[PDB]
Amino acid sequence: RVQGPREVQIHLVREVQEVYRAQGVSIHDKHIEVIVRQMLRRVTIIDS
Amino acid sequence: NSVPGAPNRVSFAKLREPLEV
Amino acid sequence: NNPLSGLTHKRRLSALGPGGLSRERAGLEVRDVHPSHYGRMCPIETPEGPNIGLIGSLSVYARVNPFGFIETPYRKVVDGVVSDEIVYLTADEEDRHVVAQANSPIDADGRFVEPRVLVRRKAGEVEYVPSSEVDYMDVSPRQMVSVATAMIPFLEHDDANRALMGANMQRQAVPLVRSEAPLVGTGMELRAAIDAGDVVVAEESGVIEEVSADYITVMHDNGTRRTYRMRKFARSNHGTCANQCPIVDAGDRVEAGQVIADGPCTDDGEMALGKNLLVAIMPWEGHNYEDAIILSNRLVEEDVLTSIHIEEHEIDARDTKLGAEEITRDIPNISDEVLADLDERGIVRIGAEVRDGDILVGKVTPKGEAREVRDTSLKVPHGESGKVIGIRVFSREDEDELPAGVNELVRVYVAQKRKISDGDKLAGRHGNKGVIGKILPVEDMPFLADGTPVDIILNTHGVPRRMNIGQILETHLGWCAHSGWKVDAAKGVPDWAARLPDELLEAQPNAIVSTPVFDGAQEAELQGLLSCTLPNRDGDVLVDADGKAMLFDGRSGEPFPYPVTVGYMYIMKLHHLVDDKIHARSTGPYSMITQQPLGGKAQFGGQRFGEMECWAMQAYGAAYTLQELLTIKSDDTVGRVKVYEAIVKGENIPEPGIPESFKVLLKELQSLCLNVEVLSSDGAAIELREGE
Amino acid sequence: MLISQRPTLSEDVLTDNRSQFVIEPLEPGFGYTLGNSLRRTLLSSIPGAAVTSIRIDGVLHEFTTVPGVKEDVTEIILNLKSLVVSSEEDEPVTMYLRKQGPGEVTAGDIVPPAGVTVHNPGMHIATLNDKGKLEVELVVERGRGYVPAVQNRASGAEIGRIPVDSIYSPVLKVTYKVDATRVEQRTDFDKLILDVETKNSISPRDALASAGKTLVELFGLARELN
Amino acid sequence: MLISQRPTLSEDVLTDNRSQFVIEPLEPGFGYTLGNSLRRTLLSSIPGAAVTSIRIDGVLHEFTTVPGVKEDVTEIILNLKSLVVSSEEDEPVTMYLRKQGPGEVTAGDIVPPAGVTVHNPGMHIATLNDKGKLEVELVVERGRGYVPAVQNRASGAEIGRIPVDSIYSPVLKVTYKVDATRVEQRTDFDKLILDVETKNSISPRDALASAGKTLVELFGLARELNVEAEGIEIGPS
Amino acid sequence: QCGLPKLMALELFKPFVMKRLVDLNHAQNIKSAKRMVERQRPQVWDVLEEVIAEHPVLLNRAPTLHRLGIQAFEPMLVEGKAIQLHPLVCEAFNADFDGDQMAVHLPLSAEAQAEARILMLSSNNILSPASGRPLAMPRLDMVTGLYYLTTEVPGDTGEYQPASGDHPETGVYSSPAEAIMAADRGVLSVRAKIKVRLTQLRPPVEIEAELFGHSGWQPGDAWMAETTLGRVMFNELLPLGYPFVNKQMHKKVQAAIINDLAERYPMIVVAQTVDKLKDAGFYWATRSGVTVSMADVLVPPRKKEILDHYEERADKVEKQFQRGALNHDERNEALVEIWKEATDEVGQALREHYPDDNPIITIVDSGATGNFTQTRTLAGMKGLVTNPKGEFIPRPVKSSFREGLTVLEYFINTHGARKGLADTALRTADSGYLTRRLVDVSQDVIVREHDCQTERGIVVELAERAPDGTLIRDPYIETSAYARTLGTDAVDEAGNVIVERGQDLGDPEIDALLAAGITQVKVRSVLTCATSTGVCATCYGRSMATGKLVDIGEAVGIVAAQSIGEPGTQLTMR
Amino acid sequence: GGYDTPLGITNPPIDELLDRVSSKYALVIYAAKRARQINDYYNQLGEGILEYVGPLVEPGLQEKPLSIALREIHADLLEHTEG
Amino acid sequence: WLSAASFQETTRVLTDAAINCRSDKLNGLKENVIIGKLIPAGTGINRYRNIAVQPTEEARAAA
RNA sequence: CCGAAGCUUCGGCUUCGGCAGGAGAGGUA
Ligand SMILES: [Mg+2]
Ligand SMILES: [Zn+2]
Repeated sequence: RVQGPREVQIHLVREVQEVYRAQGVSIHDKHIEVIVRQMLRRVTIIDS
Repeated sequence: NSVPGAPNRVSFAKLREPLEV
Repeated sequence: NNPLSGLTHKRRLSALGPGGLSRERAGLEVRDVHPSHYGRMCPIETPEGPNIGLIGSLSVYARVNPFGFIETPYRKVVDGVVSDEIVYLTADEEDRHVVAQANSPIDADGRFVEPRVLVRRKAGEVEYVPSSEVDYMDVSPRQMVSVATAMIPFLEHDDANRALMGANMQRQAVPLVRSEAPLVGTGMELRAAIDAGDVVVAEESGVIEEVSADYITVMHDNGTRRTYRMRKFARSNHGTCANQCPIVDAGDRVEAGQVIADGPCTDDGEMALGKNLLVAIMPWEGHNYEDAIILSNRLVEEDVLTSIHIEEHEIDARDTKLGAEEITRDIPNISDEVLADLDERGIVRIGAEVRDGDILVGKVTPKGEAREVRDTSLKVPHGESGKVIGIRVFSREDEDELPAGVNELVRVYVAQKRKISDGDKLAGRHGNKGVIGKILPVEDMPFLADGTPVDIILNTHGVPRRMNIGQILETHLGWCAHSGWKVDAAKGVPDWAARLPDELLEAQPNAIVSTPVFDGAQEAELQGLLSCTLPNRDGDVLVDADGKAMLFDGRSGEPFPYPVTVGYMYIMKLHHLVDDKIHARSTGPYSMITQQPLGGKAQFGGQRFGEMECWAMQAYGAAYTLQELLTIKSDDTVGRVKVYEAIVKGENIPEPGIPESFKVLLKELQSLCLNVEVLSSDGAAIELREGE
Repeated sequence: MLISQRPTLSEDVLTDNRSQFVIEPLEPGFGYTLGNSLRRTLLSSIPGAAVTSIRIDGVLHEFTTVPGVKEDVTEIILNLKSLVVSSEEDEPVTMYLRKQGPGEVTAGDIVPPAGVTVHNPGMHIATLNDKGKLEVELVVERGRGYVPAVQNRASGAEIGRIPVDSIYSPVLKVTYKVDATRVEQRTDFDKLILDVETKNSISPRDALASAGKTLVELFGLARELN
Repeated sequence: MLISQRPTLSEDVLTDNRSQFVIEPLEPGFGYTLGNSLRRTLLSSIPGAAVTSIRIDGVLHEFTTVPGVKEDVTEIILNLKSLVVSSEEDEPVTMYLRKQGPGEVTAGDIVPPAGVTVHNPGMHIATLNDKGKLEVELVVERGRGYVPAVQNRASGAEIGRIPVDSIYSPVLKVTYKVDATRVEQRTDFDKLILDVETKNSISPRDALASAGKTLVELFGLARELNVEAEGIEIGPS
Repeated sequence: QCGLPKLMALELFKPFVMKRLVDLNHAQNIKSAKRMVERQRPQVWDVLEEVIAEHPVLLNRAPTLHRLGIQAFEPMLVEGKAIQLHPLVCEAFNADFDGDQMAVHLPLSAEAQAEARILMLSSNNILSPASGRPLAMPRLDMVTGLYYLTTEVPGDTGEYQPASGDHPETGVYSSPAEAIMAADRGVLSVRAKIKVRLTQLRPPVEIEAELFGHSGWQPGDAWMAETTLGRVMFNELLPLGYPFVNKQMHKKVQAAIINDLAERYPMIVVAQTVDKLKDAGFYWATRSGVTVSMADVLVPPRKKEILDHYEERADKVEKQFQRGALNHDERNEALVEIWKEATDEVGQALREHYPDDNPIITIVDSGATGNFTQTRTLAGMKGLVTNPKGEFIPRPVKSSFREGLTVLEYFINTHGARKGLADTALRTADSGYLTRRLVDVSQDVIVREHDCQTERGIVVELAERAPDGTLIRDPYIETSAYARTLGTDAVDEAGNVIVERGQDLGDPEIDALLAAGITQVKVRSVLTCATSTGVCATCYGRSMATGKLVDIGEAVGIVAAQSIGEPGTQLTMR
Repeated sequence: GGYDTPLGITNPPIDELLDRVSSKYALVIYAAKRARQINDYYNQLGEGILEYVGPLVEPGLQEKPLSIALREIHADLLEHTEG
Repeated sequence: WLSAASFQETTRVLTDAAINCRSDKLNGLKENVIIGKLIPAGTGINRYRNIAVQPTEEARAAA
């Protein structure tokens, strides 16, 4: 709500990659974007 | 040891034992 | 499986059961090594799977209160001098005293040599106190280990995980047709075999009067005569062989408590679970890559690792509402050529070699009153064979207890002899474990300077990264014990042999030694003994002061450019054999509710193609392999037969139909008052019941 | 400079089972491969004779005990595997051991046929008290190598015959050592010293000659072109 | 005793001086008994001839560059050590190469001493460009195998007799691989696949034909201690 | 290839054998052929050698954590009761040889056989689908064999001696064949520096430019090399047109060579090359003299002095506390900070005592296996251990495993050795539930078209500049900018364009961008695709497993969940 | 390329088979539909009259129809259209 | 409802689906696997499944 | 669907005979 939809995807794709990079596992960012894309696909109605 | 007929197995131990299992 | 496993089963402390915990509810704090386990529970011997920390073993010196609390002994010390008075303490009373350590230098009078000693304070706090506060002391260095962990030489040089596996894998060894004791041992093997109870000991003193293969007669001093019988080729709970043999002469004098007869895994009264083999530590053409093992052919031509396994089959004869089943040779459906190994009673004859699908007993069922006789005969299952060694028949008319409703019982025993082969699992006492990768001719094997081939080859890449260096020390000491040594004392005893006993300054070839679990042979002693060993027939010393020897190549003939480590090591055979794990199937029996193939090896079943295996198929993009795997090979009842006919006739495979499990699901959903229907492109629900 | 001295063989006898053979002067390098060719042919393909089946009277299988003997049948079997036999005929020959009464059964009690000779008249086979007799009928055959047990009901036999594993090699241990001559003036050569130890059926100089026939007849499918 | 299945040799001509002989079926274990001894008999028993010393003019000391030619003495040696020569004599002979003038001295200029011949007279030895003269005196003897330079010590007669290495062998590279075949229900059989590559003075087929005649008379010293020995008969061809 | 037992192939291939047996007039009816096959008559062992020819099977090991847990091979009949597996597929299968088991499945129809032969063949699946790195690579024994062979030892037998006066070069060879003939006689060592005339090997770039210039017609052009024999016999394994390497083969170098071959050559020469690298590795591993004895685990020379000094420094702190100054945590903290420096001085004395030709050093220095922490534990001192709660014990373990621990040290060593094993067993049941939850949500994402012609994108950092004015490459750029499609053209200082819209980002494009003063770039990502159902091929980018653009119809959804789930059991820190 | 001759299941090389098709998912269907046509021809030739075409390339001794189909594809003797 | 009932909480999803009278179009990977049809990915899509192959004119004429 | 037995015109026809679920414990990778 504070920033917007585009910044949540950076925060998520970065906070997930830090955990994997700490222990030395290399995964491309295009693999986490596929799953993050499915987490933001719906809208909540305020008034109909 | 402590058993009537047993093979002679020599040991490297340097400590003595005051109890038996 | 063997005497050690039976002894260990009876000393187990289990945290589960009706009143305790659950494998799912238990967390991570009930599976930890508390500081209060010292002397009451073994921290090493525990399962490796989901029961890690929920099952443990009692220690050797522990004992139980009249309330249920485990105690352990200590030696009381006063004024800095260790006494010889033993007091048993529970974990709630030993946390108010300072308890010293077993490995502490003690003088002749009993005073500590070192000014400060390592002790154990109240909350398991380890400290370095000046030796003047000690209040108690340990009784022995092996107070904190169990009966299977105290049988590993050089235990203090091994990591905890590898010692854990070595102790767990010592209980899976199988008895072999001939047994032999370790060259390097620990001394626990003598009282671990008498207390297990698989040997025969004498209850009184006397002279032996008569000895045969199955009885021993002892004449006592007072006049009474006692005779002991033996179990020859008896089947244990796990299909192994339990055989007892006498080890006394016909005029020997026997004292009370002496071992009279041997047992399954026993050699002259002490437990022996494996064999001594000559080892080399080197890579070899990639045949021992990633924990594989290379063997020699002399281990098959000389029956070094061979075991006998026995099987048991039964059948029952009962009555029926149409008559009474009868066991007889007369069967009007099959020929007379396959009914030649049966006697005049319908049973096989002792000494006949049966095979898969052969006949064991002959039984028929009446269908009512002739030609009402049906065939129901006990046959050998798939992939079994062996001679017939015994038949036990129980009858009703000869006054024998029998279940109500049955008339006759019969049991048939079948035995086979299994040699070593590819896929069989070998092991050591230190955590070494692998399957046999290759078996080589004895001329293809590296050989020493006098022409002696090696018996087993182990890889060098697995030792440093797993921290079990006790095996290399074991090979060094085993070579020294096998060859025999002699320490020179012309100019006095050498400096490195000051603390050795006087009976260890000289040894004979094929000598047996003992290194206790936490007080044994140091490394100065081994390094000094490696340069004192005796020569062979010709005056040559093959292994130099480092424990390394120069080997020749048996395939090319040239010497290897660098010396290689050689020695003797103790190898056991584990009960995970490849003959009991191979399986295959094309078609066979199917289930009843969901018409899928059956499961298991005894029922000629199939292999599960689970959920995780479908994701790989969907990620490859293979849409036809998955469809064929899920319909015409599992459930499509009408397509299975057409597929078989097409394969036999050489035509094209047909198009799959619809699985039966879906229809079962639909009738399940309809039975919960749910109106589920399958529509078409324009309504008009499809019938989905065939019939046309 | 090319040499001409043709290799020459020469033997020396240290015992009646061990012998050494010198073969000088070979060419620089050809000293370890000739030794290994002969050790690999001497420890595999030498013909001999071995026992292949036994038949005690009263026993039916090998998992039982006879009455009056202090061993079961599997130990008499594992003690009849160190018998050094010899033969001259290419057909099975039946021996006979029949001993009774208190004593110790040895290998000197096997009355041989005519063409078979037992070479170990002092091995152990069992111990007898005054209540048992041992009647065995051993079958001797000739062959090469190591053949596993020939199954029973797959050969047309009865129900008392016990097949046995047969090892037909008459050789025990073979090694070699090369003494190289690496001088200057580029005049180098070699020298091989083979050592052959045979059991007791074949002299150390008839095994080298069976391996010399095998190798003089396997390296002949090469000189078929010229 | 009989072998059961008689082995057979077959060839596979790749180039003109390279082949690939296959010998199968061999009883289990006889593929490694026949490999290393055929490779070694092929690479150190066939006789031949090669250059063993040279004496280029104008080099009392420092062997760096010779007046007139466009190559150092090491390239002259490398080009005068790959010469396929052959000689029908006994004792050392002597050859001469004397080309004077702008050109490219080649192997077609060493006048043959009536008896020895050069079989590759198209190789480049040097390129005499700066109007000079080359005079090389070579010594070609016979032998067997690879003999490293026989460092002498004439101390006077060897004013500048550079000693070279001598590749007397007519074969240059042999390699072998043992595979596996099936004869009935028994796998684990053997199949040897040699690979001989020779020079220009012998054909690859006379090598595995004259290396089976120095091994049927070396293993024939054993089958003469007792002629009747009960070996393994291979049977008629 | 694989190896299949005869009694298993007979049962798996029963109807094909029955048909072949009836066809070849070996029987009359199907029942007769069935009985003959089931009785194992000696006539069925010859048809079951052309029946199973070119008929693939599928091999599977459980758990199947990713795609490469199923692969298709070509069966071969062996003797025994075990299946034989290639050494190079154990990394993909995750299979050691201490008791594992695998299952076999048989395709039947033409479509299933074609899919197994084309999509699933083992020699087609070499690159990992999660990072694009090679999986069928030399490891363990092969790495040691190839590191021993290509190592240069100064002052060895027959090396190049630049002498004068007495004799010339003495160590120049005219061909590799002559060098091999010299090494067969003992005059020359494999790892001795020499000068050899090479003819069929391609020279390095600088040598080629200096000598031939326009091009090197390597079939017959000769040059001079200053190398060893092992390097020549190693370079004779690489393809024909690959330039000479002349380097020691640490595992990183081998990985780089394999990656270059995979990205610049067809996929058949790579499969043919790994198989011949494995042979040489296995051959030279057994002749490298790596062996373990208790006289190779050398101890530190001056260790008791180090320890006594760092024990006096602790008894002063103890005295202080005994009187009074610190509470308890200060004490424990200073004891930890003394016993964390003593292990580093012991470590740095051990890393200076050990020679460089030790078997224990060249196994961890060649990249085969192991660390130096294990080497310090085995021959130096173990150090500080942890109590069951998770805090360090202020008393250290001063004895190595080469000298043997005492009763109390061994007992307090098991507190942290049990926790690791319980946490390991427990964290295998929380990563297969995560995988199952990830597969189900992203199961409807499939490449449906080729291009949506959208204009949106995301911004990628792609290196940053230092205050001095020198760019610093981003440490994480292989997993964020490589293998992507540009969204807008890359311009610089209001000038021309270096790369154009719609181009993959390999290393040449990256270096061209970096060497022109460009940091921020705009790429096309799946997060901003305009396709209604599924995604398009251009937005996704390049497939990591094959190295080209994606195929219409792929299941990009399951690969993303099987690329985030397997890497999870190797995840536990605190 | 500069590869050695392939053996067994790796013939023809797939890097050339993939130059006649759009992707690796169409090659599967291409080969699997030609193999079915060849098998139908074999099993209908001995009975009556059919309409399919036999192997356009010379077969071996006992070759699977899939191998013949792949060899026909590699020799540029067939043609296909995409749905 | 077929794909959600086989993931978790079968009773809740089945009750809600029964009340709402939902309809399933069977257009996913899991549903096509369950009922026994070709999945809509890889070689199971329309473009690749409807390929028509016939010999070229020249080869047909030659043979 | 398999076996046994008859007719069998060689496509097949007829008689008889025949089944497979849960709970707990231990183990291997
Ligand atoms: Mg494993
Ligand atoms: Zn898009």
